[PDB]
Amino acid sequence: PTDKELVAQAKALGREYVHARLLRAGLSWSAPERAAPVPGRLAEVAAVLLRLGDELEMIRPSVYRNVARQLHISLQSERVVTDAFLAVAGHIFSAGITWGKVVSLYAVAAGLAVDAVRQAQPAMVHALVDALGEFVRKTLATWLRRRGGWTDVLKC
Repeated sequence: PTDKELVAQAKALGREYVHARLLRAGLSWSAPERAAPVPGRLAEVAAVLLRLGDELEMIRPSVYRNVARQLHISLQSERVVTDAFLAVAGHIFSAGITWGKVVSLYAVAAGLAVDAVRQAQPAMVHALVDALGEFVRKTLATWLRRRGGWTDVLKC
C-alpha cells in the first residue's frame, strides 16, 4: 500500500491534465473513456493543478508549450523524451520537491504532450505520464509518503 496512492493519484492528475489542455487546445481525441469512482481529495488536488496551471498558462506562461525545443527533447523518440523529462524533473526536484515545483512541472509536461499530439505524436502522453508517475513513486515517493497525501497542497 501507500505507493499505490502516489502512483494512482499522480497518474490520474497527469492524465486528466494532458487530456484537459489537449481537448481544450483542439483535436478530436475520444479518450480511453475509462471513468471511475474518485473521492473529494483527488478531485480537489487535480482541480487545483488544472485551474492553477491553466490560469497561469492563460496569462503569460514562460514556456508552457516550447520549453521542449529549448532542450531539443525530441518527442520523435520515447527514450529521449522519458530520460530527458525524468532528468529535468529529478534535477529540479532534487533541490527540493515542494508544492510549487510540482505545479509548474505538471504544467510543462502537459504542454509537451499536447504539442506532440497536435504534431501527430500523442505517444508523449503515455510516455510522460509513465515517467512522471514512476518519478513520483521513486524520487517523490518518500516525499508524498511523508506528507501523507496531496491534500496538503490544497492548504495553499
